[PDB]
Amino acid sequence: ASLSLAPVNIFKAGADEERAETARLTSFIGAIAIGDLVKSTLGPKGMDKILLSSGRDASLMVTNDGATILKNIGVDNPAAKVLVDMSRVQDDEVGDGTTSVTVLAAELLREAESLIAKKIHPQTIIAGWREATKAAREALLSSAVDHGSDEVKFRQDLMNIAGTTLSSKLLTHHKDHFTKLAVEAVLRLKGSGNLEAIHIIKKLGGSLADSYLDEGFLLDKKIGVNQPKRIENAKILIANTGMDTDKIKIFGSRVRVDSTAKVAEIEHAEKEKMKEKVERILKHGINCFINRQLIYNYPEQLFGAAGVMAIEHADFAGVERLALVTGGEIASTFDHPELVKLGSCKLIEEVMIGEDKLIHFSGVALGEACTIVLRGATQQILDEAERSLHDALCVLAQTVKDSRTVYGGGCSEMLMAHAVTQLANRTPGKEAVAMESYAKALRMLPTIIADNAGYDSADLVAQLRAAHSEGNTTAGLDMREGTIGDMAILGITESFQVKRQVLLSAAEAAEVILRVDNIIKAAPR
Amino acid sequence: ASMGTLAFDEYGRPFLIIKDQDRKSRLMGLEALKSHIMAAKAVANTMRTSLGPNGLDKMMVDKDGDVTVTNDGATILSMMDVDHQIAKLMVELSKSQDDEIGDGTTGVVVLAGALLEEAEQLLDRGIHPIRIADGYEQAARVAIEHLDKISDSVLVDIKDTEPLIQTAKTTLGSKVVNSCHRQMAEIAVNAVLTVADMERRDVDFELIKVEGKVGGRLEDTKLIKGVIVDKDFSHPQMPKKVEDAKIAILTCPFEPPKPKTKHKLDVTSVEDYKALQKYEKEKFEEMIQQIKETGANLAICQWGFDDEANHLLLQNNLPAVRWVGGPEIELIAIATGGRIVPRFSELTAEKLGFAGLVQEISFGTTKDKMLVIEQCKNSRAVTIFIRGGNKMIIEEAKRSLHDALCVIRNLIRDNRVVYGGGAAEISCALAVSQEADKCPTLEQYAMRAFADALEVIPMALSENSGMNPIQTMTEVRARQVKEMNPALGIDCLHKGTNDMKQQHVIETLIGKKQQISLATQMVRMILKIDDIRKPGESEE
Amino acid sequence: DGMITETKGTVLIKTAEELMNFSKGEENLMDAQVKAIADTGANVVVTGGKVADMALHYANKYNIMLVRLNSKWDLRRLCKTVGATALPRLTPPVLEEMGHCDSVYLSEVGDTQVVVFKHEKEDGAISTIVLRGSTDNLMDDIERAVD
Amino acid sequence: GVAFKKTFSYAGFEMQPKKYHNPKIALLNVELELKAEKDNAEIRVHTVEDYQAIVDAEWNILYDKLEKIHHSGAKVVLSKLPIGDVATQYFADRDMFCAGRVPEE
Amino acid sequence: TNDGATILKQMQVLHPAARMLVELSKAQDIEAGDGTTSVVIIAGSLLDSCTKLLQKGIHPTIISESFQKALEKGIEILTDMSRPVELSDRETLLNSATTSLNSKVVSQYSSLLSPMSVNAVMKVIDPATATSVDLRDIKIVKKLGGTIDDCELVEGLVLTQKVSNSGITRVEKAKIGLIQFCLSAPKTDMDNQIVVSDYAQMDRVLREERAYILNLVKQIKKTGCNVLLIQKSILRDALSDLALHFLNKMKIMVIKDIEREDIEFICKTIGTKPVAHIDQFTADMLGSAELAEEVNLNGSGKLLKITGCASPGKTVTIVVRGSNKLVIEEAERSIHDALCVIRCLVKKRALIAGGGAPEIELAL
Amino acid sequence: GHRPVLVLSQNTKRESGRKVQSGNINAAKTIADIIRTCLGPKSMMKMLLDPMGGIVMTNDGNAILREIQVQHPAAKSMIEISRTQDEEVGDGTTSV
Amino acid sequence: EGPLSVFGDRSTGETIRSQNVMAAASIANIVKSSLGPVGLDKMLVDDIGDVTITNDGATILKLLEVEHPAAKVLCEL
Ligand SMILES: Nc1ncnc2c1ncn2[C@@H]1O[C@H](COP(=O)(O)OP(=O)(O)O)[C@@H](O)[C@H]1O
Ligand SMILES: Nc1ncnc2c1ncn2[C@@H]1O[C@H](COP(=O)(O)OP(=O)(O)O)[C@@H](O)[C@H]1O
Ligand SMILES: [Mg+2]
Ligand SMILES: [Mg+2]
Ligand SMILES: [Mg+2]
Ligand SMILES: [Mg+2]
Repeated sequence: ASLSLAPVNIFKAGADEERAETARLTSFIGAIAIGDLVKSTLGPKGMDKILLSSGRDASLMVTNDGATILKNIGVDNPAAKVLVDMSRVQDDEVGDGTTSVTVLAAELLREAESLIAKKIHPQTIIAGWREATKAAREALLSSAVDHGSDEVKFRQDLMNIAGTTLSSKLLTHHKDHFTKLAVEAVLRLKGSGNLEAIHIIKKLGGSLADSYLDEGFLLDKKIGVNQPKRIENAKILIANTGMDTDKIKIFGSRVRVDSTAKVAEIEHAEKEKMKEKVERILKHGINCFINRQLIYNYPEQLFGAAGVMAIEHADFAGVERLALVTGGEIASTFDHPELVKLGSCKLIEEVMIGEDKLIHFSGVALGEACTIVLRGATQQILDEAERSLHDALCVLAQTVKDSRTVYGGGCSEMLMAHAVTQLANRTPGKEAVAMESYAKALRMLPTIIADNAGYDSADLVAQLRAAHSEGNTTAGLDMREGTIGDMAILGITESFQVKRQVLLSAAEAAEVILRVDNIIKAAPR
Repeated sequence: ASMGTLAFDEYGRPFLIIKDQDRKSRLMGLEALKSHIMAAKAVANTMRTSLGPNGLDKMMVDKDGDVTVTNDGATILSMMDVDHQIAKLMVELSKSQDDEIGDGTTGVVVLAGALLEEAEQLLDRGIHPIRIADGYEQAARVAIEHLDKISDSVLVDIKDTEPLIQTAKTTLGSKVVNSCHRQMAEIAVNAVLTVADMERRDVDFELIKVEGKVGGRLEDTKLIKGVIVDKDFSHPQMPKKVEDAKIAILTCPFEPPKPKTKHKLDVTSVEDYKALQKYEKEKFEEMIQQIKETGANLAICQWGFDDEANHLLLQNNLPAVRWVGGPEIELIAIATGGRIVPRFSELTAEKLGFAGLVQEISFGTTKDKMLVIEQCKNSRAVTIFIRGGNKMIIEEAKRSLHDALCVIRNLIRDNRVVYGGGAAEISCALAVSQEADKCPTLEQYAMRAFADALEVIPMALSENSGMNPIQTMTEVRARQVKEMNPALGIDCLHKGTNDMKQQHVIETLIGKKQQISLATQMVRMILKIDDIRKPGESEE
Repeated sequence: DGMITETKGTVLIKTAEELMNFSKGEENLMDAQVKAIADTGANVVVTGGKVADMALHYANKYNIMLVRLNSKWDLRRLCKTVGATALPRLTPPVLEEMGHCDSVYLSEVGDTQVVVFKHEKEDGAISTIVLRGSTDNLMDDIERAVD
Repeated sequence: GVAFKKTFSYAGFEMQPKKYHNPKIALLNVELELKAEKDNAEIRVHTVEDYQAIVDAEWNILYDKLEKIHHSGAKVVLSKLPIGDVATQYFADRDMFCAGRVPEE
Repeated sequence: TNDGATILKQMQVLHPAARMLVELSKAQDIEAGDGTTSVVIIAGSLLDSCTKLLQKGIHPTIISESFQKALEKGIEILTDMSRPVELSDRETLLNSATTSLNSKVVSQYSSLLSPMSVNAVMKVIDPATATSVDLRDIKIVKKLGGTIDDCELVEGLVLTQKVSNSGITRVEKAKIGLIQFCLSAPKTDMDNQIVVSDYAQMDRVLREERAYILNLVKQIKKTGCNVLLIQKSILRDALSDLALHFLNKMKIMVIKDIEREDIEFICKTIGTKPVAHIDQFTADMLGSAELAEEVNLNGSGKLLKITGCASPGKTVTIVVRGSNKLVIEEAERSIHDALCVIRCLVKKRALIAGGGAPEIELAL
Repeated sequence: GHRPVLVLSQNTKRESGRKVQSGNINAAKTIADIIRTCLGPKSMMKMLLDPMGGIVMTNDGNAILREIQVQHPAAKSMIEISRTQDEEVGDGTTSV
Repeated sequence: EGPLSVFGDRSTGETIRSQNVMAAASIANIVKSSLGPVGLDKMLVDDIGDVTITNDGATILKLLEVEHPAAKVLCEL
């Protein structure tokens, strides 16, 4: 018998369970719903979604990113939760491929539902899918091309990858400008992978084509009252000291005297200590001083009298970015001026962006840190542009780390499906059917990509399959007109890491979901 | 059938005996026994589908909607939201099997359910449940003796780990991490063998750190003969890699000293203020100099430190890590061979730990940094780092690795093994059947019921793999009788042969003994209960 | 336990030496007090308040039996039946204030542990009746009959 | 003999040996931690030298207790009161075993 | 209100398209400052045409690219109709300001408001070599009562804070000083107490407190300062009664509770340099002003004005008056619209006709 | 559910023993005390308020007893014997 | 309720047997005080004040309201 359908009841109130058929039905329904929702936002001709929050603030979000779509949705189906977490982990690993991996997992689970309806034990499906995944991974690895040795070819590959990544997003309107921007921003990192060194500043107003990558750096902080607003040949000192009612860290210390004259003397001594600290800072021979913490009025006027800029309250990210872009050292003690390196830049001034004022660092020495100003017509446009630029930067950083690239436009999926079919044609049993379903899902990915553009997806997929079977391993979808073409010539390329991660994560999630034959829910809180 | 008694006296006066007796319920005798047997049968039938390599998983949802996909029987029953007392007994039996052995948490529940199912028919035939319990106990004694008889020994030596690898692979076969079967088994075996007291003593699990980070691939799970740390270097401009690091483990914050007793330092003049400021500055310089004098390259602190100490450490080419947890401090000290120092005044060269490589590791586009302290000389602590495509498979891999480590620990404690796949169950059932013939008639029924209940594991294994249960089990039993070979089981993987010795399906002997013992004791405890008094209040 | 000031007691430490020596001096003082109490020949100490850990340690060191009676009525009745005087300080008892008894021991009756002050003589200020029974109500009725 | 569950060991406990072939056991009712001397103790100083002396005096009190325990010849230390991490590491450095918050019974 | 951005953001619209249109109006206000209604109506008309375009069977991607092409052509046409303008031509500036104010409630007062706005913009920028206007350098002060005809263009600064030193007002040849410390009893950053164990000490405490306060006041006076502005202090008393009495007895105007955010504006206007410790309080850090007086607005309130400053800064203050609060808010919004129009004329100095001419030419 | 099981029906009271006898005798005594003062040539009259709104101002014991309503059945028996005495001989209703 | 699936209560064994004896004993105890020359009559009130003073056993059980079927057997007896 079963726990639910037993004369005696074994559960508390509100706790139930779903047996084999019911659990499989619910899991497949949830997975197919997630896949259908996330799809239609896939490929060059994919539309965006409106995420209207039901909360008190009612946040409005217009996005094309699949991970963000799946993140901000109330999900109660546990398999849908599995797919959502897959998408989030895929986003964490690499910037792109969230929609691709989610759709692939959904199609795999649809094929699994069909196979189960065809009276096939799920373990056979899992074994066949493991074999097919091995074959597809081997084929994709054998298909990778590396161009990191050649500088110009690697730069061209970076431009192609950035364009391919930005083709689906809202930035496809100015794809060329945004691709150049993203490639330059990534190349300025000099091999470092910290995207936190790249700051994206969203300023409302202006066309989306008004966005630009600043040649130096931009800071959104202020300057002291009596300090210069513009210096030339700056010698910058970046610090992390207090300089705000700075107390000696002996917490048990106190002033205990028997006259107010002594209190005044101690106050004067405190001010003298602050003045001595400011003098020690000035002994470094600096023009601009940047502190992570607050700067109070007395050190402010002390800097002003010396004609030294004092930018205050630049947070940890701010001081890290300034150190990266100028080459200075974040110092907290000033007893050894010769052990501290000072950042240098040609010009510091205040610029007027929108209705706000920012500090502009021009002619920086190192420059291994970028700021990108995004101009848009709506807040939603700015947010979506930032998300798209983040995706492009993530993919470009991954390509810089690992230079292996594969061709997009469904070419990789078609090659994987061809390899899987070749493997399945020489295997007895129903595992051959399982691998055929694997290939069907792999082919369904470019089928959905073509459907989103309104083309004859069936005919295009048949042509691509025939071309790949014949031997044309670089054939792919051409969305300029709606035909098939050479992805190498047309310059649609993707990072090998992204495609491999998509394939492996989709296979893993399909395998873990398929193994489930019973869903047991506790009483909700 | 409930509500206890209700008479209200034969004189018509009120008859109140037990507080709130009109809202309580009770069951007596055979009805209670049948209800217990039904509940246990339901639990066992639910659990039996998750048995063997072809066993399927259960998706468990807690109160907050969090989802765990698992095949571990103990976890499934622990997260399952039961109300029946016998179901709680089954859950506790599975937890007991997990605690003592670590594996076989699903077999015990199925065995107990089968035993109670046979006891149902025995009771229907008109046998006192105490007689059934005694027969079950003595049949279990016979089965345990047979298990000891048919056991085989293995080498737990470090030079040859192949039997250990096979045992770990057999343990991990039913889990989802079988896609990296041999790799996971080998890392588990190496982990257990590394952190173990050689002379058959205990394997201490606080020396094994299991960490799971999302991203990467499940194949990227690796064994680190050191410590993985969630922290990173304190100063952002500190170097990201130290070679031949001479660690300096400290539990003192790099701050001016502070007495624990309530205290007040009086400042009465300007000279006092100057002396206090000089004292603070000189304390910072002195602690940095004391750290540097030992020749250390890396400093590890537990309680964090402030800006002046951070910049002094950066300026003196001394990478440092702050806010390291106490267990992590202990693990680092054990692995690197250093000593935990409570203050800088006691820091010497001989208390410094040595690590071949200290590195900071990125995880893609996440900003999350973690620290690796590996390449130790004779590291007595080990760490397992698990990757995956989602957190759920990460948790499942964590519990599968725990199962493998527990199995290897059991092998270290006792090196005798028996061959699984239902071969041990079939041999025990045959031994019980031969013993029943010599026994007087009355206990024969109990012994035969015990044997038939033992035969459920091969039936479940065959049914889960798609084969016909009764035909396969009967054929295997006939083959075992025909040729003396207690290694013939259920070919779940369809490898062609039934000999589990050749197929390397290996289980710990003590695991099977504990399975049978715990199942028998719980079945007896349930069979001895003939009365329930629930509150029956339907409270909220 | 060592007595404390009634208004407010704070340990004002001004040097390291006083901080180091304070606990040692306090423990030495308590040990001296307990040894002075024991030097009078006393071997049973009955107190009406809590017992300090150090006091219990030093009493155990000198083989002294401790009884802690919370209720003042029991303390008064024990003083009547033994002949001792309830001293208000930890000073060693003078000869007249020291109580005497034929035997004091820890015993178990049924499942309850009791402390018995027993006189061998057929006399004394207070005599007790130990009532046994199979029910609390029965013993209460027997107590009413005794009254 | 006597057996009881392990009672919340602190950091540094895992370096203590877990087997002794003729140990001497120091049964104690002592809190071996850095703490205030008394709940009503107040320290009043007016010099940094006195501040350092007070800190060193607290450390010396704790280390004097630990050194007396070590020189008693015992190898296993049990206390009803908690035993801090400093004492645990001190005993680990001497190849000794410690356990705090042991139940009174 | 008549401002399109204000109307849109003041009412909750609850629809994603409407909220995006509100954001569009906000962005137009940020970049331009006027035309916030025209842009929204243009977007609505474009989508209304998109309705029939989609119904005709056109994918909503050909429409977007065709709209981009039309936008580029329209930008070319608008640039073709544009006429070069330089900031030296005051007539064009006045005409632009009047056109901006034509659609507001202050259309009748335009003859006073538009020259005021043009002068305010030109005061805070250099007419040559300027690329943007920081409107935060123009401070708008709203005082209830009177007539919009009573709006003023004071070239100094207006402080809403009252004068604590009652009895001394309208000091001429002011030597203003801005201090950021407190004129009260001594207090150190670390906690401090004074212990008294003798009556002589207990009297000496008050005697030395008085001496310290008197020394502070005398050192302030010795620099020649006669107007004192005190920054607002929360932890410690900014101005004690004894300090106020000493300052009053030495003929010094005292104004306390100056906000921390207004320090930059005050220093840019007067020219004072803030002082945080009495050691650095010298004569060179004082701002010289011709007059610093407090004026009453016909019983509707009191304002402090400092008119006439040696080396005046690039800041101006506009005082807005009105019968009730609503017309005052609308007058402030309209003046802001005029200032934004002049700012947009400062950068990309090109001019076009209005009255629907450029847009009907665009249509043709 | 599980409605309680009873031998006799609900709301079925039962008294027994000395209490019943004492209650019956006390009810009879109270009934007697009601009209004790209406006997003899010096008897005082009583005013009775009918539920129908009428007023019965009388000295006869039988009328007084029949114009009141009682719940104790012993009082009912007393009223019945008063009516019997009135019907049989015509007077002596207070005396009986 | 359980595997029987009957919309009603059930009692088996000594539970029902005691109830039947208790119900039968209740009827007897009603009329045990009205036996023999030293017996005493009973007073019955019919919920509307109708009084029935009787000593006959049948009359007492006729007017009583009995619910238990075992009691009804004795009352009809
Ligand atoms: N210009 C293009 N031509 C053909 N296919 C493209 C082009 N740009 C992107 N694609 C395809 O669209 C798919 C989805 O990319 P996108 O929607 O940008 O992100 P995600 O991979 O997260 O869905 C990719 O697999 C890629 O092959
Ligand atoms: N390769 C195999 N071939 C046949 N039987 C196996 C194999 N691996 C495991 N089994 C059987 O599957 C049963 C269930 O094991 P498992 O699910 O790993 O843990 P549990 O015993 O807790 O369910 C074991 O009793 C074992 O005999
Ligand atoms: Mg993409
Ligand atoms: Mg197992
Ligand atoms: Mg306008
Ligand atoms: Mg008469």
